[PDB]
Amino acid sequence: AKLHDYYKDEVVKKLMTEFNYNSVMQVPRVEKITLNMGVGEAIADKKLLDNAAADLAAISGQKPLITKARKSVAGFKIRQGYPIGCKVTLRGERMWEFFERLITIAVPRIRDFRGLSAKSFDGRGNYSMGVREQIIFPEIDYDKVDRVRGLDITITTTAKSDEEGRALLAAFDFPFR
Amino acid sequence: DKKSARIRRATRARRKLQELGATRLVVHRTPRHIYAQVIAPNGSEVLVAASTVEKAIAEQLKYTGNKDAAAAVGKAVAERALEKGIKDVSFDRSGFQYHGRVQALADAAREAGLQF
Amino acid sequence: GIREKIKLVSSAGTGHFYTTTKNKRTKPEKLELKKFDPVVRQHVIYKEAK
Amino acid sequence: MLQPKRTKFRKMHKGRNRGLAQGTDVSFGSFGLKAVGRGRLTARQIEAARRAMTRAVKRQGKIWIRVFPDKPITEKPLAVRMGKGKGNVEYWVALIQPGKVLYEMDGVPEELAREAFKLAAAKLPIKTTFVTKTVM
Amino acid sequence: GGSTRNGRDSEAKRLGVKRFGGESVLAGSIIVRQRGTKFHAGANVGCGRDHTLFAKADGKVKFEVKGPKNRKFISIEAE
RNA sequence: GCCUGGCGGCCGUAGCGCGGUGGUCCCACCUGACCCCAUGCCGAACUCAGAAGUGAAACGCCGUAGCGCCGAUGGUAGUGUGGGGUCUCCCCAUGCGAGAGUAGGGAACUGCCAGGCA
RNA sequence: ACUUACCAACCCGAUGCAAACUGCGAAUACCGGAGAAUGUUAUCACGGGAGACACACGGCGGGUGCUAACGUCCGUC
RNA sequence: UCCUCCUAAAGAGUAACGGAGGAGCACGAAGGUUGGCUAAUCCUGGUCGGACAUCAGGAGGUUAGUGCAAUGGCAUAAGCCAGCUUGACUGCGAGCGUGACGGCGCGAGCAGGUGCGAAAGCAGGUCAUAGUGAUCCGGUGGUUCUGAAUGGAAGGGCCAUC
Ligand SMILES: [Mg+2]
Ligand SMILES: [Mg+2]
Ligand SMILES: [Mg+2]
Ligand SMILES: [Mg+2]
Ligand SMILES: [Mg+2]
Ligand SMILES: [Mg+2]
Ligand SMILES: [Mg+2]
Ligand SMILES: [Mg+2]
Ligand SMILES: [Mg+2]
Ligand SMILES: [Mg+2]
Ligand SMILES: [Mg+2]
Ligand SMILES: [Mg+2]
Repeated sequence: AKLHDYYKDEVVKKLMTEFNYNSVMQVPRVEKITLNMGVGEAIADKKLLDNAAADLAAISGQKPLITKARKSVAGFKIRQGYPIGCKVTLRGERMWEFFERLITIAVPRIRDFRGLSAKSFDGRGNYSMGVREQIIFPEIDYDKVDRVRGLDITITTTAKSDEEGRALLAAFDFPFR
Repeated sequence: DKKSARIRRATRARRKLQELGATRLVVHRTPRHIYAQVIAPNGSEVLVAASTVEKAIAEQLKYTGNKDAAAAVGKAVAERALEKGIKDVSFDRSGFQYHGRVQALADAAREAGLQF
Repeated sequence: GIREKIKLVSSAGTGHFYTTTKNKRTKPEKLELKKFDPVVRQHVIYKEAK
Repeated sequence: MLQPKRTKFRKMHKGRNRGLAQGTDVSFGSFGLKAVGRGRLTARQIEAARRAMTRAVKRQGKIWIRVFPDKPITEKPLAVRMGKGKGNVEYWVALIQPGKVLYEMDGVPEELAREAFKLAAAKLPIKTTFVTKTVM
Repeated sequence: GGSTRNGRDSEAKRLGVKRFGGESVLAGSIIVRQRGTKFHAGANVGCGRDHTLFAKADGKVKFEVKGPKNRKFISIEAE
């Protein structure tokens, strides 16, 4: 909400003036933020997967999706159609809500001295990192939970290149360093 | 992308109708307008057409791109097909769901008298 | 060839029946279907499927 | 002895040997030895002919082998009746048509390549001739 | 080891062109088990459960190649 | 006359790549979505109510021979019939005549209906 | 944590081979239609009577054998 | 005994104690219909996680997949997911393919009744080709066909089935 209209007014002007875009549309936007855990211990028991789904629902709010195995790889003794991970792709108002609750409070708690990697782009404009610590977001208490499994986020953007993506993410509060 | 997916959706019926050899009512829906036309069994000549891009029909509504305009265009197609005398047309959804605005137009024509 | 042969008996008073096969260990529950009865000329339920 | 690493099938039909060779030009080296008749060419023969010229030039120039034994040849034991299935593979052979280039050499003088190919032809069963790279 | 044991009765490949049978729907004008390169051209009724083409009523049988992928269809000229 | 949308003919000389260009209309993006409808979660897709803004993406059009594609003439291989030879293979008379490759071509053409612009 | 007198996948260029390979592709043969001539209907259907089901060699295309056999097993004359 | 490929000489067919592999099943959904979807593999980025699990993007365009051996097919999908369902219906069937015969196979369309779909339409099992055994003898159910003086019954016939 606040960051939605903040991208609308200002921010967009910063990028426009920086990259001398002819059209407003050339400025990169943000479409989705994908949450992914992929515990992988489901081969031991299904309760771990259920607990993982509950934990990720705590952050997301509605429900997570369970992802099945695309192949029966013998190396990880996985069977086709065996749920081994959970995921969410929030979008729109909920997306901006989670982005606010993330940037405002969670990121400062994530190793203020480091924050995250500045070079974490794929090459097109995507921007992803692993929280590795599901206690940061505190929405839900963690003095009762059993495991401290991690978490991964990936921001998708329509940026042409990594330079454009990095400029857009800099325009926000993402400290990078 | 989306257009290619729609064509992929519609191909099977599109040509099953020609295999059966019947005149087909084809509808093309856009966010701003809607078109309908009766295509002959050979699929080369158009017998009747009507949309929201003409002065008539489009000058007597609120906004082209709603179910009311779809019903108006369906009425137009039904009346013009009846004038030409063609009957027993096969409606095709052209890859669109039948429940949306395409529900109208079809309903309007079948109540007008076109044998859906 | 563990699959065995069973007969589906019309629920109507007619003695007409069909024959088919089913697995005993995998689905021991009785099979219920709706098939045409040539004697009464109607679709009726069928039972007697071990 | 040269032979394929793996075989899709272990036995093959006899087949015939008709027509002219396909690769008839000196492509890799500067001098070549090309057949004039038709017939079989075994791995043992190819290996002996290779040694002939390789030792004729000792350590000089480069040598290419253009032919390769591809089809297997079967043979049933001595005191065995006719029939009772096909024989068992004993050796590998290469079918060669007239005009097929067999060996090539680059880094040697003509007056030495000629003698090396003469020695190799002495071993080969089919008659051959000496050819030059020339141009198109 | 082991030989012989070859299947028998590979049926048929081609049963005619033009007005060879003509009358009624026929049961030829198809390479059974083929499908590819022999499709129903609409003029003749579709395949059977075993991929067998046949006519509607009458007419000459013709072969054409049309459409994407350059597939061959069999049609019948109604008369 | 052009420009656009829909339905066809044909099925790469009709494709791909690179550069340029298009917004009156149309098209696509595009705003919201308590509802009709929907996500194995998400108005991403499907769907509904609209027209503030932009031709950026996509799409249409123009140029370009980098690739794909098409492709002679001639020769060669093979082959039906008749005849011949040192006959595991060939030759002659006659008829048919490739594949590959070379010169070269090539940045599609076309029918109907509807709309913008004369 | 560097080195490599070592080997080597994929990819690119050139060069061959395949009954169980094909992005190509004949000559013949076969199916169907029209036409002239020729042929003692040479074609088909029904009915009475049979014989025969050990084949041989030569040419062409092949499997097997050693492209050995007056060997052996197929297709066609 | 049955199925797939080559031998097999570009219609079909074609032998050898010739060269290679499979079958003697499975499914009440793995069938019908409606709606929707598209693969393998590689590269880049990211906690456990790594050569390979899951996530995002980009190459690639079927090298993926099919209940089972091989061939031929399949993007329209015959491949993948979901809703409702029992057409894996009954009596017929012009016409045709393949067999010495017994027989086997494909089949539009008609009558009755049924399922899916808004409708046009589709459905008489499964992408197709293997998953099989004649006759006799007898067993089970139905029948109002026969019933050795007459009325019954026994036995027999007919239909389904073992
Ligand atoms: Mg005999
Ligand atoms: Mg004989
Ligand atoms: Mg003999
Ligand atoms: Mg044949
Ligand atoms: Mg032949
Ligand atoms: Mg014979
Ligand atoms: Mg199936
Ligand atoms: Mg469907
Ligand atoms: Mg299916
Ligand atoms: Mg199958
Ligand atoms: Mg009595
Ligand atoms: Mg009785």
